[PDB]
Amino acid sequence: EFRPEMLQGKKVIVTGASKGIGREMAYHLAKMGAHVVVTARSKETLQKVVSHCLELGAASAHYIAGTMEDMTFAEQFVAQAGKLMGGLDMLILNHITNTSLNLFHDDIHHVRKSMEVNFLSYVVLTVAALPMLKQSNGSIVVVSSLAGKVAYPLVAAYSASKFALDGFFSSIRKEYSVSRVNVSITLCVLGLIDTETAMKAVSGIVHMQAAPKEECALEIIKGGALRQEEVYYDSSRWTTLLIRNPSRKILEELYSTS
Amino acid sequence: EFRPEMLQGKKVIVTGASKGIGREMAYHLAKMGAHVVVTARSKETLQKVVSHCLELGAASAHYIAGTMEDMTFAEQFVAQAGKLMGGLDMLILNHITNTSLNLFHDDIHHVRKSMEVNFLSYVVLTVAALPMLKQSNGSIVVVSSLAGKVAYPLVAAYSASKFALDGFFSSIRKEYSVSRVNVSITLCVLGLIDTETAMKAVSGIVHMQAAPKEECALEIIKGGALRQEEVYYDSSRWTTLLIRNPSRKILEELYSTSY
Ligand SMILES: NC(=O)c1ccc[n+]([C@@H]2O[C@H](COP(=O)([O-])OP(=O)(O)OC[C@H]3O[C@@H](n4cnc5c(N)ncnc54)[C@H](OP(=O)(O)O)[C@@H]3O)[C@@H](O)[C@H]2O)c1
Ligand SMILES: NC(=O)c1ccc[n+]([C@@H]2O[C@H](COP(=O)([O-])OP(=O)(O)OC[C@H]3O[C@@H](n4cnc5c(N)ncnc54)[C@H](OP(=O)(O)O)[C@@H]3O)[C@@H](O)[C@H]2O)c1
Ligand SMILES: Cc1cc(C)n2ncc(C(=O)N[C@@H]3[C@@H]4C[C@@H]5C[C@H]3C[C@@](O)(C5)C4)c2n1
Ligand SMILES: Cc1cc(C)n2ncc(C(=O)N[C@@H]3[C@@H]4C[C@@H]5C[C@H]3C[C@@](O)(C5)C4)c2n1
Repeated sequence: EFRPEMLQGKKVIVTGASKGIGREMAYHLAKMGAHVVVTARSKETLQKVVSHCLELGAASAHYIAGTMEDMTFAEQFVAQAGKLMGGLDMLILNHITNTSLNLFHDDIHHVRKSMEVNFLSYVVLTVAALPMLKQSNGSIVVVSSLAGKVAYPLVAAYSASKFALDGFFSSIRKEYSVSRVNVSITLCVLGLIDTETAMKAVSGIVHMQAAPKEECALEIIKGGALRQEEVYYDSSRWTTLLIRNPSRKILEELYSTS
Repeated sequence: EFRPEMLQGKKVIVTGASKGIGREMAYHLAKMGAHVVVTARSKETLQKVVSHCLELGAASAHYIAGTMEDMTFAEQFVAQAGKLMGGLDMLILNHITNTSLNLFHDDIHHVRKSMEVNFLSYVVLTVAALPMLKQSNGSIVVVSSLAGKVAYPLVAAYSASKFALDGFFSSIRKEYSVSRVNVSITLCVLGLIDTETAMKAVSGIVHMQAAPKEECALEIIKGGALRQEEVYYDSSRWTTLLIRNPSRKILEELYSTSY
């Protein structure tokens, strides 16, 4: 049902686009047409992405560098991004603070940092984007993980932040339905992706199974365009069938009665 | 399988005990002849609880007042609590920052406050309690909600923090199994409870028939004692069957088997 024609000329923001899925998403959006603004901390890397985007045939490519640790930047960004494009119709939140597979000892600093960058930031951005997105009847795309739906050891603070996204975004989605706010909330559940970051991170655990970033990225955009509630992407059909929870849907609708 | 005899003489912390489920938990534990350390911000209210606890037959009852907004408070708390009891056999994290049913507009302050009090605090406490709990082979009891497992409008920041607890605690539970840390992590998923706070928050908004706090409270403690992963408590059997996530448990175990 998806068409690349849909995205042509649309005002898109991609966070965490200097590398990983973000970069391939910016690259995918840079085809036929689309106005794409990218953000990450890496100044030069972002400029490089910006250039290849235009070479791939993007309607307009712009970067704004900075940390999502600082919340005021996060607001400032959406404003400038919204100024460069005039409007904004799709916000793709996909950045995360650096995480390594490791046993949780006592790094409360890391739990807080994870909370700030992988969660709070997305909320701050959404709030900042909401006026602009309301008038375009746009979409918020939150990039989550299997760990955002299930418990894995060695990713406690990462899981905590990815579970918080579902908690929050799944709930404001319910609010937007009742309050009739015509803005889409697409939550993306991913398994291992063949990104360099993941590849560096994965040792002991295999590693060989990790899915292609190219397909993954396009699948996120597709879901966003099609205004889906969830996007499941994994190297396994089995994990994909197993991730879906009917019981939750039934419970959520069961209270929607009154 | 549970027995009140189990709790007799055990050193227990109950956060958010000046009222609500916390207070009934302190009250049941009191009746069971355990040592109780209670915390909340309300100085006098806590003293009141402390007294009735001893009258109910608690082995010891002590209150340490303070905000879980401030993280240094949270560490200092566990130290003194530990000092008063000598050790710690069960940590019951049950406090929350005040929440009102409301549409999420742009209160980032509230999202952050919710995150700090309902989540970060619990982690800070757990970390602070972990050395004392390790040597007693104790239990951490995290009090979550239906909204900690499912999406409801008017509770976005509340759900965000309760979903973060599952995320975090469910994961360190997996870690403790592999790393062989003999400390239990009990997550309690609750529906509406007949607490005055709830009753008020929900009186004008859609009321859905709340369950008794007395039974709820005891059910949390039971689960903790029995060292259960999850505790389900609702006014409905229907919601109780519907909350359980079999697919998740199968997927989590399906990786466990492999690694
Ligand atoms: N690949 C997988 O195995 C996997 C699995 C599940 C979910 N996902 C999700 O996929 C998304 C993309 O992950 P990835 O594999 O592409 O990882 P990646 O290569 O680590 O990309 C992370 C992005 O976030 C940026 N970033 C990091 N810290 C930041 C900060 N404080 N401020 C601003 N930007 C920051 C990075 O740029 P700078 O370093 O330039 O700041 C980069 O562009 C993430 O949301 C991740 O949770 C991936
Ligand atoms: N009842 C329900 O409908 C329901 C449903 C699902 C889950 N739950 C969970 O059940 C548990 C019990 O909640 P409840 O609603 O029954 O009790 P409640 O009356 O809302 O109790 C809140 C407790 O936390 C304390 N507290 C509030 N703000 C604080 C702060 N910033 N710092 C430190 N302590 C603070 C309060 O004392 P002060 O005001 O004296 O400081 C009080 O002792 C919570 O974890 C709640 O999430 C309840
Ligand atoms: C190991 C593993 C296995 C499976 C099946 N999944 N499914 C999703 C994830 C996931 O979210 N991975 C994250 C973790 C690990 C890597 C890659 C990525 C960013 C990072 O910082 C470093 C934290 C996952 N991890
Ligand atoms: C809307 C709704 C629907 C269902 C089915 N449930 N099931 C559990 C809760 C829940 O935990 N809500 C919280 C909120 C609102 C009240 C009650 C409780 C503590 C409080 O402080 C005050 C914040 C709930 N809410």
